[PDB]
Amino acid sequence: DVVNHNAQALNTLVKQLSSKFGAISSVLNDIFSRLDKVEAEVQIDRLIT
Amino acid sequence: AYTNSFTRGVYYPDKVFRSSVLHSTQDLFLPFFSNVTWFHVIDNPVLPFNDGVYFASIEKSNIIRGWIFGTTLDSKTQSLLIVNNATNVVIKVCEFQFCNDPFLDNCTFEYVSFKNLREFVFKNIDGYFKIYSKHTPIIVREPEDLPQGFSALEPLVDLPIGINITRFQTLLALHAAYYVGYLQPRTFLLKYNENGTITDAVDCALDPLSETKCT
Amino acid sequence: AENSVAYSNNSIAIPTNFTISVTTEILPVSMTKTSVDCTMYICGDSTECS
Amino acid sequence: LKSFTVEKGIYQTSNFRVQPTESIVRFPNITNLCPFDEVFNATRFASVYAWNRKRISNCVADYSVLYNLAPFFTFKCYGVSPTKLNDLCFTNVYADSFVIRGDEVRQIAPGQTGNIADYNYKLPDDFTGCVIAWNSNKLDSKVSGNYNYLYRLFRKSNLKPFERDISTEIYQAGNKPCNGVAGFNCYFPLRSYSFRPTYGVGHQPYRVVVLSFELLHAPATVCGPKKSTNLVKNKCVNFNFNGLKGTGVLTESNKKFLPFQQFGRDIADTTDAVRDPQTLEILDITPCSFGGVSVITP
Amino acid sequence: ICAQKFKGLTVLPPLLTDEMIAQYTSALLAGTITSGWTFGAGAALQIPFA
Ligand SMILES: *[C@@H]1O[C@H](CO)[C@@H](O[C@@H]2O[C@H](CO)[C@@H](O[C@@H]3O[C@H](CO[C@H]4O[C@H](CO)[C@@H](O)[C@H](O)[C@@H]4O)[C@@H](O)[C@H](O[C@H]4O[C@H](CO)[C@@H](O)[C@H](O)[C@@H]4O)[C@@H]3O)[C@H](O)[C@H]2NC(C)=O)[C@H](O)[C@H]1NC(C)=O
Ligand SMILES: *[C@@H]1O[C@H](CO)[C@@H](O[C@@H]2O[C@H](CO)[C@@H](O)[C@H](O)[C@H]2NC(C)=O)[C@H](O)[C@H]1NC(C)=O
Ligand SMILES: *[C@@H]1O[C@H](CO)[C@@H](O)[C@H](O)[C@H]1NC(C)=O
Ligand SMILES: *[C@@H]1O[C@H](CO)[C@@H](O)[C@H](O)[C@H]1NC(C)=O
Ligand SMILES: *[C@@H]1O[C@H](CO)[C@@H](O)[C@H](O)[C@H]1NC(C)=O
Ligand SMILES: *[C@@H]1O[C@H](CO)[C@@H](O)[C@H](O)[C@H]1NC(C)=O
Ligand SMILES: *[C@@H]1O[C@H](CO)[C@@H](O)[C@H](O)[C@H]1NC(C)=O
Repeated sequence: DVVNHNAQALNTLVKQLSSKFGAISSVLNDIFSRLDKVEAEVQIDRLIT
Repeated sequence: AYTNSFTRGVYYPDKVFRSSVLHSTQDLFLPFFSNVTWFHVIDNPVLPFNDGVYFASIEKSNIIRGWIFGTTLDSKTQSLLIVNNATNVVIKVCEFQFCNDPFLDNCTFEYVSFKNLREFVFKNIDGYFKIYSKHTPIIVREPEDLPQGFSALEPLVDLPIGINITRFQTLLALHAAYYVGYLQPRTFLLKYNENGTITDAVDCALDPLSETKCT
Repeated sequence: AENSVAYSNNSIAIPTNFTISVTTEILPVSMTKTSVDCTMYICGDSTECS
Repeated sequence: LKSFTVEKGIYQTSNFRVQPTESIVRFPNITNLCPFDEVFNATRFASVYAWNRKRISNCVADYSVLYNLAPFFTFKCYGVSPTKLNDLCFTNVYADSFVIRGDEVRQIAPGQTGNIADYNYKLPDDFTGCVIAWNSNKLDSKVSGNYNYLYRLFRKSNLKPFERDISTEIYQAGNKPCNGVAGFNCYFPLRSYSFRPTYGVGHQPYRVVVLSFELLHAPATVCGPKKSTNLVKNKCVNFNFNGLKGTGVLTESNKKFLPFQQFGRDIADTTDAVRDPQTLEILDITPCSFGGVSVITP
Repeated sequence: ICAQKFKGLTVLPPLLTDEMIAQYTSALLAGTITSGWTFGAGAALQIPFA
C-alpha cells in the first residue's frame, strides 16, 4: 500500500495536466497562438490556477 | 432474421498514436453483444441509416459489390453510390437513379481510386462522411454467423460532402450473407500495445462488471 | 466460537506443557521521497508562461 | 533562497540560466495561391437560402487581401484571433458568401434569435470561424428594387444548424393545407427585400462571408503565408509543425506509426511524437530546459 | 516513469541503501544472539544462549 499510494498520486498528478479547467484548450501554446494577449492571459490564468 | 454481434465493430477513433495504454473514449460505437440483422444472398431491402451503420459481409468471391445511400432515392436529391470493380473503384454522389433495380452489370463529387470476411463502418458527422474498413479472411469452419473474436478497423475514406443520409441499400453481384447493425453513443475502454494496435476493448454500459472495469 | 469457562469456588487449571510460537509483525518505516519542480510542471518550456 | 548568505548543505536550485531558442518552421509545400477572388470578386453571389458553400482545400490562404483592402467592415472571429490567422494552418476551410440587409448583419452570431439567425445563419454552440461584411452599394443595389436575392420567413419552426436544405414547399403558417397553393394564412417562402440605392444605410445590402475553419492540428492542406526552413535536430529549438508550436529537442524516434497516424501522445496527453508534413519522418520531442540541479556547499 | 521525469516530478533515492540496512539488522541480530539485552544497556557481555 505504501508503494501503491505513492505511485497512484503521481499518476493522478501527471494525468491532471490534460484538464482544461474551463479554458478553451489544455495545450499551453495553442492559446498563445490562437489568441492575442488581451484574452490569452485570462484563458491561461485558469490553467495556472 | 437476427443474430448476435460478438465484440466487433471497434474502430480507431482518432489519428493519435498511443502505445501501451488504456484509454477511455466517448463516441458512436457498436455496443457489445448487440442484436444485428442478418440477410442471405438470393436480397437487398432498403434499410435506415440512423446515426451510423456497421456493415459486414461473409462471401465467396466479390458477391457484394457496392452501396447506395440517400434520403428519398427518387432522383431529386443526392444519393451516394459506391461501386467497386476489378478494374478500379468508383465513388459518386450522383442524384439520378440509373437502374430500375440496382445490380452489377452534373455530379458534385467523384472519386476514383464464405471465404472472405469484410467489415465496414459508415458514419456521418455534420454531413462529413467517414468510412472505416477491415479485410481479414476466414479459410475454414464457417458457422454462418459473426465469428467470435476482436479486430480493429482502420480509417480509409473521409468525404467532405455535407450530404444528408437517412436510408441505405447494398449492391449484389450479377452477370453468401451480410450483416447490418446500428451505432450508439457509448463509452469504450481501449487497450493499446507497443505497436499502437487496439487489442482489447470494454463497453462501459454493458453490465456492472464492465462498469467496474471502466471505473 | 462461543466458549463457557468453568468457573468454580475451588477449581484451577494449570498447564502441564507449552509451545514456542514465532509470529510476524510488519511495520512501514518510510515512503517514496518525491520532488517537484514548479515551473517545469505548471508551464513547461515556456518563457512567457513563466 | 532570496538571500545573500547561504548556509551549509545541499539545495535544489531553480534554473535562472537563459536558453536561446531557434525558430524552426515546417509547413506543407503547396504553391497555389487561394482563389478568394472567386468568393469576393464574382459578378453575382449565390442564393442566400440555398446555402451554397464554397470549399477551400488546396490553398495558401494569404490574408493580406483581407487586411490591406478597403471593403472590409467587421472581423467577428469566434475561437480564433483574426490578427494571428496568417501563422496557423487549417485542414479544410468553408465559405458561406451571401448578401444580407445591413441592419441584420448584427444577427449573424450563435445563440441569437432572428429571421437571419434561425433559418440560414444558424451557427452552432461550438462554432469557430469568422464573419466578414462589407457594403454593396455599387453592385447589389438597383433601381426599383433588386430581385437577385430571396429570403425565407413566416414559419415558427427552426431548421438544424449547418444542414443544407431547400424548402420549396409553402411554409404552412395556417392550419389549412396549402399544398403549394396560396390561400388563407399560406405564405410563399421566398421574399424579396427589393434593395434600392435610395434606402437608408442600414437597409442597404451588405456582402457577408462566413468562414468556418477547423482549428485542429491534423494533416492540414490550408496554411498561411510563411516559409519552411531547415529541420534542426539534436539541439534545443523551437518548432512549428502545421501551426502546432512547441519548444524542445527533436530527435529520431523508433515509434512505428500507422500510415494514417499523425501524432503521438504521452500519458498526460501531451504531444511526444510528430510526423513531418514534407519528409514524412517521425520525430520525438524531448524537453529543452533541465529542471534544476543540486548545489552542495559549506 | 520517464513521463514524470519530463514533467518536473523526480524521485530522490534514500540515503541508506539496502545493504546498509541489512548490515544494521545483521549487527542487531549478532548482538541479540551473543549478548542478550546487555548490548542495549552499554557494552556487550557474552553469555551462552542456554
Ligand atoms: C509436551 O508436548 C511435547 C510435544 O509438543 C511432548 O514431547 C514429545 O515431542 C516429540 C516431538 O516434538 C514427539 O516425538 C514424536 O513421536 C512420534 C510417536 O508417534 C508414534 O507413537 C504414537 C503413540 O504410540 C502413535 O499414535 C503414532 O502413530 C506413532 O506410531 C514419532 O513418530 C515422531 O517421529 C518422527 O519425528 C522424528 C523427529 O522428531 C523423526 O526423527 C522420525 O523419523 C519421525 O519422522 C516423533 O519422534 C513425542 O511423541 C512427544 N512425547 C510424547 C510422550 O508424546 C511432551 O511429551 C509433552 N509433555 C507432556 C507432559 O505431555
Ligand atoms: C434528412 O432528410 C430526411 C428526409 O429527406 C429528413 O427527414 C424529414 O424530417 C422532417 C422533419 O422532422 C419530417 O417532417 C419528414 O417527414 C422527414 N422525411 C422523411 C422521409 O422521413 C431529415 O430531417 C433530414 N435530416 C437529417 C439530419 O436526417
Ligand atoms: C434479437 O431480437 C430477436 C427478436 O427481434 C430476439 O428473438 C433475440 O433474442 C434478440 N437477440 C438478442 C441477443 O437479444
Ligand atoms: C443537376 O442537374 C439536374 C437536372 O436539371 C438538376 O435538377 C440539379 O439541380 C443539378 N444539380 C446541380 C448540383 O447542379
Ligand atoms: C510490435 O512490432 C514489432 C515489429 O516491429 C514486433 O516484433 C512486436 O512483436 C510487436 N509487438 C507485439 C506486442 O506484438
Ligand atoms: C461458592 O460459595 C458460595 C457461598 O456458599 C455459594 O453461594 C456459591 O454458589 C458457590 N459457588 C459455586 C460455583 O458453587
Ligand atoms: C514537397 O512535398 C512532398 C509531399 O508532401 C515531398 O515529397 C517533397 O519532398 C516536398 N519538397 C520539399 C522541397 O519540401
